[PDB]
Amino acid sequence: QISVRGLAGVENVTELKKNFNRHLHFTLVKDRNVATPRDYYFALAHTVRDHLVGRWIRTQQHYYEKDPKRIYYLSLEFYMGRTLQNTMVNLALENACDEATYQLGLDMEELEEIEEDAGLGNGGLGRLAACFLDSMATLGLAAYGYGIRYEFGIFNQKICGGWQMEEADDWLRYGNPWEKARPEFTLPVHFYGRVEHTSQGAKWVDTQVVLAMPYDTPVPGYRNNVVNTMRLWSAKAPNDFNLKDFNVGGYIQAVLDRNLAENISRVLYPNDNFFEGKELRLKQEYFVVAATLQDIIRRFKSSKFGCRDPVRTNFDAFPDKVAIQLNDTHPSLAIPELMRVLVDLERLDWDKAWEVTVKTCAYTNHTVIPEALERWPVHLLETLLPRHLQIIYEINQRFLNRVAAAFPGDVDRLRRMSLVEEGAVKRINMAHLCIAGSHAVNGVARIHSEILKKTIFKDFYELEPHKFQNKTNGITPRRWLVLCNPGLAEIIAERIGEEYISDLDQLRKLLSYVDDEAFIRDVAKVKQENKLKFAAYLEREYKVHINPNSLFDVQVKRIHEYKRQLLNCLHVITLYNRIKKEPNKFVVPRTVMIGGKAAPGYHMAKMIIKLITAIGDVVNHDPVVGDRLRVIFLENYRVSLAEKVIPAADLSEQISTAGTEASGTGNMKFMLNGALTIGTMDGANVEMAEEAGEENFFIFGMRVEDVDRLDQRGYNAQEYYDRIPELRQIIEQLSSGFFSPKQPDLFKDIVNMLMHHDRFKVFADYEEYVKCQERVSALYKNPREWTRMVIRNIATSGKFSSDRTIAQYAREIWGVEPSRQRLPAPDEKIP
Amino acid sequence: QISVRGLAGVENVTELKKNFNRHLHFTLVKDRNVATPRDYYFALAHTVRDHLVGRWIRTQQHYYEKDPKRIYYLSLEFYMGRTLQNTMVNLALENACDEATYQLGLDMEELEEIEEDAGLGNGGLGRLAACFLDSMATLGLAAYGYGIRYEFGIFNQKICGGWQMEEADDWLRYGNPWEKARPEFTLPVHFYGRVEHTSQGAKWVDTQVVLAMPYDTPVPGYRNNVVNTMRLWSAKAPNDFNLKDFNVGGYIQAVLDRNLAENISRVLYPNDNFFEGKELRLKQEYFVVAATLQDIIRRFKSSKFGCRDPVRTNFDAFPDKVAIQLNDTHPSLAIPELMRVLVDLERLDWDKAWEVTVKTCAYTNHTVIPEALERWPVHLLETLLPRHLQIIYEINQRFLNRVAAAFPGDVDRLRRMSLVEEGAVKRINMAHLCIAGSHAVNGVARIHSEILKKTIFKDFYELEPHKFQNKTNGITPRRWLVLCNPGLAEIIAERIGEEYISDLDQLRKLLSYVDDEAFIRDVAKVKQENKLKFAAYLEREYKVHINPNSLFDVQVKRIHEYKRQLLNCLHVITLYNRIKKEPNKFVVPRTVMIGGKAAPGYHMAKMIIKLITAIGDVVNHDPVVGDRLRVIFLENYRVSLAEKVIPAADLSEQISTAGTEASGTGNMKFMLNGALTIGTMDGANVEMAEEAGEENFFIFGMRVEDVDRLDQRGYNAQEYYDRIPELRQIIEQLSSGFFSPKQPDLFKDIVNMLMHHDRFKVFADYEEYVKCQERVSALYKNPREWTRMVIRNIATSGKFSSDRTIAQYAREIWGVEPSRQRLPAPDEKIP
Ligand SMILES: *Cc1c(COP(=O)(O)O)cnc(C)c1O
Ligand SMILES: *Cc1c(COP(=O)(O)O)cnc(C)c1O
Ligand SMILES: OC[C@H]1O[C@H](O)[C@H](O)[C@@H](O)[C@@H]1O
Ligand SMILES: OC[C@H]1O[C@H](O)[C@H](O)[C@@H](O)[C@@H]1O
Repeated sequence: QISVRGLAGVENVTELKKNFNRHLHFTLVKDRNVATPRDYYFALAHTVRDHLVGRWIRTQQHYYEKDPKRIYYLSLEFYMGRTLQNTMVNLALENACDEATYQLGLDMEELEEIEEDAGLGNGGLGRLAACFLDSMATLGLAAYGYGIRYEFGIFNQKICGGWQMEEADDWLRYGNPWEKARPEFTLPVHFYGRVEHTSQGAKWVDTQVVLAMPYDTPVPGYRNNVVNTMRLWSAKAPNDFNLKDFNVGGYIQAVLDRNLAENISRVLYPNDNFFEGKELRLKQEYFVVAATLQDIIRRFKSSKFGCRDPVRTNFDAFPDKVAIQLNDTHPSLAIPELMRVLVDLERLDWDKAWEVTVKTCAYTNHTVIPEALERWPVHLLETLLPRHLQIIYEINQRFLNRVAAAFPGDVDRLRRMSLVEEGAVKRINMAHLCIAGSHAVNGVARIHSEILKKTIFKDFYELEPHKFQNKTNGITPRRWLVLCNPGLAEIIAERIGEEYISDLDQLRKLLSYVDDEAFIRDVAKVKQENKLKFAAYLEREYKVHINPNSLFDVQVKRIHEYKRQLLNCLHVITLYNRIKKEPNKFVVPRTVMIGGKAAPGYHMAKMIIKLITAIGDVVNHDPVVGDRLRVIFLENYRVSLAEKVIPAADLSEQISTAGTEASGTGNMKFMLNGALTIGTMDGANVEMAEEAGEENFFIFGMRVEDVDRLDQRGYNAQEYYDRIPELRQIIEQLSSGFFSPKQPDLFKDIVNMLMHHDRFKVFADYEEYVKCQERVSALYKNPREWTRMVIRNIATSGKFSSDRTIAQYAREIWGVEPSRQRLPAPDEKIP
Repeated sequence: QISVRGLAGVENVTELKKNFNRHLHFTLVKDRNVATPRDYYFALAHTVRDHLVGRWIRTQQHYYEKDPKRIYYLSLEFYMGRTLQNTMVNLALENACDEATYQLGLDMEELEEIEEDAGLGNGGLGRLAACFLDSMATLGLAAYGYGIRYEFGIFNQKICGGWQMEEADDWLRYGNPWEKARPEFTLPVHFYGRVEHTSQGAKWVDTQVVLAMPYDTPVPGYRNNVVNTMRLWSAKAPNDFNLKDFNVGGYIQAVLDRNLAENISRVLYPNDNFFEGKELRLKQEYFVVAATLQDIIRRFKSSKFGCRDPVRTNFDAFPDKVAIQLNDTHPSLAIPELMRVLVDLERLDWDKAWEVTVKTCAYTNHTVIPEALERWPVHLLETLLPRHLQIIYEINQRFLNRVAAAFPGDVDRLRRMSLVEEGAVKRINMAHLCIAGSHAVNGVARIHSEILKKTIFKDFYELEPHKFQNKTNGITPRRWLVLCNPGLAEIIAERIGEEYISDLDQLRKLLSYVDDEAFIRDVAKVKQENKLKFAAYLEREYKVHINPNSLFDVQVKRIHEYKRQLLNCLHVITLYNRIKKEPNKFVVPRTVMIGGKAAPGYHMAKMIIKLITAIGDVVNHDPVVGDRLRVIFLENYRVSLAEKVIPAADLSEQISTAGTEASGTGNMKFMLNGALTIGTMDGANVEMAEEAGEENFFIFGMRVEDVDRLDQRGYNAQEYYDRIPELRQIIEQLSSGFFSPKQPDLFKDIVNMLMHHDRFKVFADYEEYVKCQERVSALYKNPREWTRMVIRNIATSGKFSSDRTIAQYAREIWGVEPSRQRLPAPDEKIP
């Protein structure tokens, strides 16, 4: 018994070894004597991909025969991570491949580490899209992920001298065994041009043509023979005009300029919760909307309609056949674009086309911070997409009339609700477009959904209350438990069975073992084993040593002023300062691991990375501290690293100023993997504590009320500085170079900011946070009672499955029903 | 009996059908109901490539075990054409695949047409390299083709309004089933930088790094189980400095600028026999030399030396293990580069390193016209490659001293021989570098080799006569007979057997059937069948009809003033004019097909294409002419088209001014495919007539003597215009717009040129050429005697095999022996 990673059966280990050898010779064109671990990794990736082309082809032909309502998940990000082990888990192949490669004399685990991550996402939003795709295929939905196939994903972070160095992520350098290019299905996307109003229609004329080429990646559900499709577009120059617009320039130059159109899919924008109004971003945005909508209408034009039905292309049933989800406002151009095709090209009247558009679209909002909001300058939309600016002015014109009629005489409302913002440069507010042209708008945790209805989209909720919904986020139990933490899934599965992997509410049944002494030791034992293995990985891939017997205090997520890595930093310096003061007083030892990426242009986030490494230089070399405290910055945090750190954490840091994190999902990953949370009543932390009970959680701080009371009052940090000696001491340590000796003024920007422009009021939660941290160390010191609380969190985390989330989107926004029904085998077949 | 395209055996047609179906499902991820002809083409290309990975792997391990002298053929061009049928011919797979796909219900021939050509060549030089690679693998040589993997090959030509329109050749748009990327083996190439002279060596410091990534394509020999390798390099940005040279620009821009380094392999230069001194061409040139030489020295450092031998890396045996052939001066930077590594990096003294360099390198010259010669400006070499300019000045310094010592006091010689040319801008003459640093220099036909020794490299021949050699070009009997013309190879094979495919001298034995009446009808019958099939292809892919019963008069090659498409044009207008004069007088009917590509910037060549289409507009629409004369411009001439036209020709036009075409190979292709040649005593036409006897050939014109007598005299075209009424009439037809009605002055440049600056003296051969053409029509009118002459040409064409050429390079330049010895099977094997 290795774990329940499937049967390592006799006819099938022999099958896998035969095919491994076919692909090393025939695919890789290598022989055993010059094959490296990477060639071995590829022979395995190809052998495993062979088991899902069967199911893929019959899942796709199936939706064609039966023709269900189809769900299009449009996102500019998909943060997939590595795909070999996930595919093995979902096909029940993991133990047979483990035995087979072991027989070939190889370590599967060594080979798995060779796979480069698909890092086509920034953080939270992109990873929600990967967890969503997994759950839509597990629930049997005829669902399609649609996005851009970026050839450079999020940069790989290097720390040089304590500073982040960004370098290009050439994830495709060696190939991608999982995608299937589909150049047969390329589609044109148009840019610039102008509009001729001619007799029976506006026409978009004189456009530049970029071609969008598909690449399909299979999305397997968990053990049900459904393999859905993630289609990702590549930009390609036409070979005509990008060459045959003639009369001198140069032939070589005309060919070399082809990579002007192909730059559109070259690199992801590295910004998490921050809007950059660059023209290339808008081009990326129109490009995935333009091409996706052609693929969508094509499938509807076949359906059972391009056969018969009423016979007239009656777009009336388009909403009963199509649901498109907008993942944030990044694909909001899908609303004027679907209006353009229907009015200009299919020739429907405005009001029929508008009824159809709003009934098929729906919008997920992901943040309330204002700098994250997309507000595109009109002179940009004007130049680039002139017909869509006209459709946005007419949507706007008609929406505000509906507002006028309902709130008569309320003239500030009208200017407030406008999709057009006057000012310095006029802008189009993409979030207002999405509520006007969607039938459902949702937030991503119950508090955030309430804050949208009460603050940011209040006027919109008073006008159309029925659109506003909530759908709390989730995580997939398959990568985020079964795959990163097989030890924990075994000891759970020993007691309650394996049906919980697709029914996570069943973890409630673990609550009757909260006093079972074998289970308490087992739960404690795997956390000890994970702590040992990450501690080893650390000296392997990156180190100068840690202590597995300390509390592993970890905060890993994007670096942001609202997620508050500086509040954690202030806490760490307190601990150091107190044991410099009382050296021979025992304290619970901690390894505090802080990791994440800062966007290239966010100078404060880049300075926060420099402060964490500077605290670590001092703390990790004090001889009086010894092993009692280490501070480690976790380099190049990404999906595959999160699969390693989150099993080995004891304490989860979820420290954002109440009202700023819309949900968070890092927090959920840590709850089913046996970590306890210290956190504010923010995002989904509220529903997590409500699920485990506030006594099984360490909440501190200001709630949203208190944040607004303080803002009515006026936040003044000098008051905190004046009343708290310990906090006072830290700041003057920063301000004199204790932490930056050669360069004493280095941290003047963090100090100036914290003292004078702290938007997320870090000092207001400092006392309650160090006092809360005093209570978790007290519980760590009582192992039996830490593990019984941990068992309260694991057992109560199944609400937070993305299968719960997807079944509610499916039921209350998409109008389709989940099915955990196994599709009729893979079995062979050629027709 | 289909033809002798191999056995369509029982266990093997079932084998091929099984594998076709495996790849359509598993590789293509398609099912029979949505698979197009292209998906079918790919299932076949993958099934056939599976039969040569076995042989490839054992051919490569073999040279490793036995370790022979290895031949590196360095060329900036490889004009490969399509590779499926060729591979099928060489593996004896053609009939089994024909039966197998027929059983699957498909037409192999329809699928073969779907393959896009690998057009990584311009014409003559690049196609010689593809014919050379075929013959080196058929003769069992441990040989490597080395070049640039261009992603845009030679442009696809469109005629719009009679004008050439150039468009990009995206030959990889759909994939290439034949290459195998080898990113594991990438190598750095350095650019710009500077030289520090430091204590014990010059060092090239501060360089930009481009990475060269290999892609290997298999080269199968004819039926012998040898599969050699064509390695082709791709340019790739490093992800460090092309990003981590820091302090503002932009992160997105730094990633988008990666395609500055990757532009180096983006597009072939479309110039045939013309030098453009562009910096990107030099970068292309240093890049294939830099990376190839690293791969070469690596293999020598293992050999049996990196095991033992004397034990010291004694580069003395480097010439006994390495031979590199330079295909024209385009890889001449291989001589200062191999000196740089040996002196600077391996630290040999100058004179030992120079002895080794000259003993391993050899240079093929391909043309005597001066504008084709590479003469790179010193300020270019200075900037880009500063260490190599220093090595070229020291090679030069020492070479001219050897010249001084041998020709004492001859000071004009010294300036004449110099690798450095003073003048307006100093330049480095790349051809003089190649003779100074090569042990053999050869030309490509016996006259051209003599003209090199007598005119262009006379000083160099007086100094070192032993270097100058001749190696007349050849064509491969496999694509150029067995593959384009299976009908002709069958009727030959019926009489004399199949050993001639690798022993083409055996075609002499056909001479005893010159009076066999069955053979005369058969030879005539396949030419009739080919004429019928190209005439059909014409209305299929491109037309408004031709007559298969006319003489197919075809001139297909690059458009150039020296290859003289205008002399053919003058001839065509004469024929038209004479039958406008005597309408009811019978003449032998002709379809004259002129095709080829003009380089983008060669305005006269582009105007010659416009004149041929304008003659065709008039001639093809005269009702008095009827079918007696049609003029057709053959669009987008390339390798796969040449495989179609050359079997269907009756008359081969090889009309270049004596002394300008160094060899020609189009002429050889036409001699083994049953076409008669009208031609001047130029290039290899001389050795062809000498092989078939001048009575079996239609030679006309000025010989080289006469060209030089006329140049001593002074060529004056007005004299020709004054004495020949028929030629006079044509010119004034051009000069008044008979051929360009709306735009009468359109052809003033061709007339002005012909009259005043004709470098290739088109009018001097006009009388003798129309008079020679009068005699071929007279023989066409006597079918039995045309076919008996045709049989004199086929039977005597085996000198012109590239296997004869390669066995003489091999013996008299490379020092290795051919072997037609079948390598021990494909048979399976895993070690
Ligand atoms: C889940 C995940 C995130 C989201 O974490 P939060 O705490 O919600 O900000 C970001 N990055 C990675 C690699 C993740 O796996
Ligand atoms: C062989 C070949 C050439 C060379 O023809 P020449 O008559 O020697 O100039 C050029 N183009 C193609 C496509 C060829 O096959
Ligand atoms: O919705 C997925 C994630 O999107 C964004 O990253 C939000 O900041 C985060 O709170 C949320 O959980
Ligand atoms: O050597 C191959 C060919 O190279 C060049 O194209 C020459 O012009 C031609 O005469 C020769 O046959």
